[PDB]
This record gives sequence, structure tokens and C-alpha cells, in this order.
Amino acid sequence: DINNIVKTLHEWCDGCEAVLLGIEQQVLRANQYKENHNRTQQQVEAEVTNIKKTL
Amino acid sequence: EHLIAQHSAIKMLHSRVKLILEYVKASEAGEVPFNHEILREAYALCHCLPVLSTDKFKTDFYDQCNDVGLMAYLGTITKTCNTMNQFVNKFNVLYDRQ
Amino acid sequence: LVQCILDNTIHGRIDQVNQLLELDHQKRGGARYTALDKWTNQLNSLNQAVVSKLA
Amino acid sequence: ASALEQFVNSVRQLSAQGQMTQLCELINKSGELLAKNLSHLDTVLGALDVQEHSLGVLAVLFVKFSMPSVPDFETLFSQVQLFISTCNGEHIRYATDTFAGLCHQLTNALVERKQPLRGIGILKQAIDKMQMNTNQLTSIHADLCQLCLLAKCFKPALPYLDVDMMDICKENGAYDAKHFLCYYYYGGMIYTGLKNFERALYFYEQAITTPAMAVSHIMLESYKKYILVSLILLGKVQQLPKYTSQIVGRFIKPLSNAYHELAQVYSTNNPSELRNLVNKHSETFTRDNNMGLVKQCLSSLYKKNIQRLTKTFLTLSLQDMASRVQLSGPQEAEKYVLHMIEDGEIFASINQKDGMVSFHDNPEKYNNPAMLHNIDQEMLKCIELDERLKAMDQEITVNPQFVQKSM
Amino acid sequence: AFSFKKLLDQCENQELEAPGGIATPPVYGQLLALYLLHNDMNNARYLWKRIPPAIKSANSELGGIWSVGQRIWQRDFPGIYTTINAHQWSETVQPIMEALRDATRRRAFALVSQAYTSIIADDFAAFVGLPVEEAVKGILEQGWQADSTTRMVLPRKPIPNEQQLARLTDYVAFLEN
Amino acid sequence: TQLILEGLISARVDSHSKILYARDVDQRSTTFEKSLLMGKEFQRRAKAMMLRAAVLRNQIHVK
Repeated sequence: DINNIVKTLHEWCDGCEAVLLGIEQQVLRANQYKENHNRTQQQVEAEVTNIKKTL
Repeated sequence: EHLIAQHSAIKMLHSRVKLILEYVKASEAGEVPFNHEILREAYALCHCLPVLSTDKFKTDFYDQCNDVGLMAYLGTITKTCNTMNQFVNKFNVLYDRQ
Repeated sequence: LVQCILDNTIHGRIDQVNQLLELDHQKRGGARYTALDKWTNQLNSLNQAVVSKLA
Repeated sequence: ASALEQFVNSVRQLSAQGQMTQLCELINKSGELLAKNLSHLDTVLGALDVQEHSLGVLAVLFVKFSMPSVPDFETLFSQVQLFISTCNGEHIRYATDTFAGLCHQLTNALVERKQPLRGIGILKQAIDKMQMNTNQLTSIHADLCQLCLLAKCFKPALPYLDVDMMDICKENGAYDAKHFLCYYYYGGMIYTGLKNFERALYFYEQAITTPAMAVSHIMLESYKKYILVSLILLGKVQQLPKYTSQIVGRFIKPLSNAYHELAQVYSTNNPSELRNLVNKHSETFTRDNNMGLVKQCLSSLYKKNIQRLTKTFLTLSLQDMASRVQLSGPQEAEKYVLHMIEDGEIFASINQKDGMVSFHDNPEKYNNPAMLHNIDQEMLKCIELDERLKAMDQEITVNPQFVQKSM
Repeated sequence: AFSFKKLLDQCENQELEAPGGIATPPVYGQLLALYLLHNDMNNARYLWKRIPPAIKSANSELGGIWSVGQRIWQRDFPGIYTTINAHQWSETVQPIMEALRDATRRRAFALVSQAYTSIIADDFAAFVGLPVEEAVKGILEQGWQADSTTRMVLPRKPIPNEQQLARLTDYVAFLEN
Repeated sequence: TQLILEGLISARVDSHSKILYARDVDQRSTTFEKSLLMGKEFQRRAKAMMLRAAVLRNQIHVK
């Protein structure tokens, strides 16, 4: 059963690594969403400043 | 920050698992052929890794998920209706009078 | 038994067909989902009325 | 014909030299030469090329349709199909008024000849070419739904009707609200024929809330159809909102008195009395092009009575069920329950051994992944809703008036 | 089923793209049969009203399919099966007609199981379009209960982690801004 | 039966054995059902308001 123990430990390690990679992908997605929100905010600010310069 | 905290916790557990696996491999190669109660309990815990849930536990988990998901839907509805109220207030100034 | 239940001293009812006294164990631990539902419905009708009046 | 040749040469020069706006204003110019001179436009068609040369041809095509001397429709329809297939309408969005009138004349000719089956496909192509996004509603949609209704072919509309189009096209100021009124009335009828009473009622409600200084027959019939669907689906007339409309509301209610009378007896909940009223007002509902809706109202009343029995009974016999809802026998009640269970309206069970029907509550304990998936789908719809609302709010912020008030 | 839906969509597109405005009789026959398969009675009824009487007179098979559709609307299963197996269906209609016959069996089988806690053997036999006796062994092998004395039949009524994570990330992204 | 139709008895009639069984519906199931109905109505009203905004912005009205 040493082989079975090694297989179980390898499966646990692979699952942990997969969850870690998923968490990192969530990091990237959340950062991208924050960047998109910041881009929308800066676009709104630029539009407001352009209209202020127009008048 | 929330999932970074969970990431750190999972990293700690993964490091512990890596240490256990390395010890098992070393024992298979050299070290103590059988460290007695230690490898016994390690194998027992690896045999309790499946855990095995019953219909009731899965039902309760789905129940909590559905409840808090309905709460999330209510929160999204509140945010959407606030956005709608802001849009209506702006529209009533854009063209509408009174 | 009927007098005691009608006096709110007994939290249960009576099964006269089988000569049985069933008491409500009230183990659900709820009474908060009712408040959540009341809040949800009242404030959503409130929002609908506000939107209809403002539009 | 000399002027027409000059116009063709002018169109060719503006197209070959990259004069997008000059060609657009030339088409939008007087064009009296195209109006008075005819019998030479076929030569213009062959001589002129495709892409934006065909855009000038489209104006030439629109000129032909504007005259009662429209040429052989066999050759005309093939040329229209060739133009649509080889369409490069990168600038047709500027001349939306001409294209809208072309579709209206084509639809009127289709109704005159009673051949609305083929016009659905052509008008489907027409909407795709001119519209900017899938959330834009135009006048061609009203004619498209009319062709589907006359041809009794609701299959193509349902895809294009299941999308909410929150951007009306002014058609360069030529968009009359009659097209808007016709589209929702025709769209509601299409949904009604597909037993989609919820969307049909929604479309009828939107047509009701259209602000109008004058009441029209199309609006009047839309209100009447709204009552019929409300009686079928909800069992009662849904109250009109308070964002409302104009005198449309004021004038129609006295006018559509009979449908309110039908609703009043429907509220009394008596199929026998309701049937007697229908027989009394048979000719009153006959000018509807449909009498089945009244029969559907009666069936809905029977279904509503059966549904009300579930909320009050756990196990009821077929004989008692038939007596309560006034049926001819237990077999009819057995069939009615079976059909409603097939449609997914009732959760109950019948026991033929004892002649009993056992009603049951909702078997949904909200513990299955299906409810979670439905909630997540509604969540995605709500997030798309909020994104559209934020985009519209930003577009509002772009306006001059709010900035002037802010500055 | 999936191929039938694909065939229906192709036939639906051909009707819209009809050159002369009328489809070939095989297309109309396939369209009507496929509507009956999906129990889309409204579309089948409206298509039948759309078909000119010239095709109906020149193709008596089209009227036979409509007669079956009327039987399906009335939901008289013994009549439905009799009408299905009475008229000879061409090579383009025989396979889809049998699929409709199978669809009716499954529908009526589910209708009895859901609605009927108890049902007479003759009534169940009529509903499924089979004689009584082998219908009994068909449902006993289905794990149901049957009473021989009263001839009554007692039917027995019967998200991945990645998607969840994506939905929760969408929750947070929507509620963060 | 009349009292159940009017209310304030909260019961179901079992005409088979002629026994009146009281109704104790789960609060959560009804809450979820009416919350889903509320969400559907809110989506419908949002669509209605968006259409109203579209027709008002584009100046669409019967002359």
C-alpha cells in the first residue's frame, strides 16, 4: 500500500496546485476588472475635462 | 486579499503535504523502513481524505449556497435599481420638464 | 389539552383521529427568513413605485 | 436622358474618388431628374456597379418604387435580392428614410398580392444591414411582424423578437410612431399565436404606454388584445402603470367597454355566466379576426378554478372536482388535470381505483443545482442590465445640458 | 432528436428561402411531421393553414398527416396510434412518423406515471396503444405494481467548480465598482 | 371550503377520508418563489423603463 499512499499524496498535491492556479487566475481576473473600472473612470474624467476646456 | 489569505493557507497545507510525501519517499528509499505510529496515522489520514458526505450534508450545503446566492441576487437587484434611479433622475433633467 | 393550547401554554395541536397529541418542536430556528422576505417584497414594491412615479 | 447620364457619371466620380459624404448629399439632394425621367433607370441599373455604386442604385431602386409605374416585379425582386446579397451599405445608415419607405412600399405590395411568406426573409436581411446593434428597433420590424402574422409563419420573428431593442431609429426624422405602434401590436399577436402569453402581454403593455396625442385603431386593438391576454395569463386585467401615456388611456376605456364587461364577469368566476355573456356579445367580439382568444379565456378560467382547488384541497375526487368547476363528468376533469400536468401547471396525482385526485405542493425544496443555475442566469441578465444602464448614464453625462447646469 | 431538430431548421430555412414562394411537398411533409414530433401543435396548425388547398388536393398524404395532428390535438391515444399506423408514409415520412409514434409512447407513459397513482389496465393499455397483457409485463419489468383482481395499475413516480468560481468572480466584479 | 377560499383557517381538505389537515408551508420555499417572481417582475419593469427611455430620447410619439 506504499504505492497507493504515494498515489494519494500525489493526487492531493496535484489538487492543491490546481486550486492554487485557480486562485492565481482569480487574482488576474480581479486585477483586470479593477483595471477596467479604472479605465472607465479615467475615460469619464478625460471626457469631463475635455468638455470643460471646450466651454 | 480574501483569496490571497486562502492561498496562503492552502500553501501551508501543501507544504505540509510535500514534507509528508518526501518523508514517505525517503522511507521507501532509506530512513526508517517503518516509523510505526507515524506512517500508520499518515496512511489512516490519507484514507480519511475522501471524507464521504451523506445526502443530508449535501442538502444542507446546497441550502446554504441557495440562501446566500438569493441574498447576492437581492444585493445585485438593489445596485441595479439604484443605477436605474440615477439614470431616471438624469433623464428627467436631460429632456423632461417638471 | 384543548384549553391549554388555546391559552398558548402548549405549542402543538391534537390528532383526535388517532388519539394523538403532536407538539411543535419548533427546531427550525427560523423566523428570520420571514423578516428577510418581508423586507425584500416591501422595498422592491417601494422601488417599483418610485421608478413608476419618477418616470 | 442626358441629365440621368450626368447623374450616373457624378455618382461614379464621387464613388471612385472616395467621396463618401459628397455621394450621400448627392443622393439626399433634389434629384428631380430621377423623378420626372423614367424608362431609362434599367440602363442605370446595369451600367452602375456594386458596393457604394449600388448605394446610388438603391436610391434609383427607391425612385422606381416611389412611382406607380413599378417595372416587372419578377425582374425587380431578383435585382433587389442581388442588391441585398451584394450589399455594401456602409453609408445606407445615412439614408434611413429612403430605405424605410422602400420597405413600407414593398410590404404594402406584398399585402396587396397576399404573398407575405417570402417578404419575411428579405425584411430580415434588411433589418440586419441598416441597424447598428441588436438592441435597435426600426420601422422594418413592424412590417416584418405583419408579414409573419399574415403568412402565419411565426418561426423567424421569435428569434428577433426575443431580443429587447432599446434604441429607436429616427429614420432621419421619418420614423412615425405608427411603425412603433404596429410593431408591438403585431409582435404581441405573434407571441399570442405561440402561446407566449407573458411576452405577448408585455408587448401589448408597451404599446399601451406609448404617448400619443391622437387615438388610433391600431392602438385601440392593442389595448383590447392586452385585456384578453391578461384574462388568460393572470386571470384579471393588469392595472396600467403610472408612467402611463396620453389621452390614449382617456379615450379607449369608454370605447373598449365590452372587454371590461368580459373582465367583470371573469372576475365573478362563473363559466356558465361567462359563456352566456359571450353568446350575448358574440358579434361584439367578432371584429377581432380571432374568436379563439375568448375560448382560451374560458379554458384559462377552468384552469384557474382547478389551480384554486389545489390551494384548498390535498385530495379531491373526480366527481366532486367536476361538480365544483361544473364539468360534464369525471372523465373531462381527468383529461383537464392530465393536460395541465403535461403543461407543467399542476403538481397532483389521480387515483382511478378510488376516483380521487391527490393534489401536492411544489416539490421544489430549492436544494437542487437547477434553481442555482436559474438564479445565476438571472444574475447574468441583471449584470448585463446594469452595464447597459451605466452605459446609458454615461451617454447622458455626455450631453450639453447637464454639463451646462453643472458648470 | 438532434438530427430531427437540425432537419427541422434546414426545412424551416428552405421555406423562408423558397424561390417561387412555395416549398416542395417533401419539405412541407417533413415540416408538418417534425412539428408533430415536438408536440408544437400551434406551429403545425398554422403551417397547415398556410399551405394552399392545391397542395392538399394534389397530395392526400398531407391531409392524412393533418388528420393525425388533429388526433394529437384531441389527445385520443387509441385513435392517434390507429391513424399513425393506418396511412402509408413515404420514405421521407415513415422514419419521422415512427419517431412521433415513439414520442407519443414516452409522453403517455410519463403522463400515466405522474398523474395516475392507480389506473385500470384497459385504460393504460389504451393510453399506450398496446393490448393489456404484455403491457403488464412491460410495467412490472419497470418496477411497478399491478393488481390482477381489480385490473388496476399502480405506477411508481420517479455545476462544476470552474463555473461556480466564474460566477462568484462575476459577483465580486459587479459589486466592486 | 368557503373559509379556506376567504382565508384565516390555513387548511387543506382531504375529501377521501374526510379529514381536515392543517397547512404548514415552509417559509423558505415560499420566500424563494416570491423572490424569483419579484426578480422577474423587476426585470420586466427594467425592460419597460429602458424602452420608455429609448422612445423618449429618440422623440417617438404619434402626431
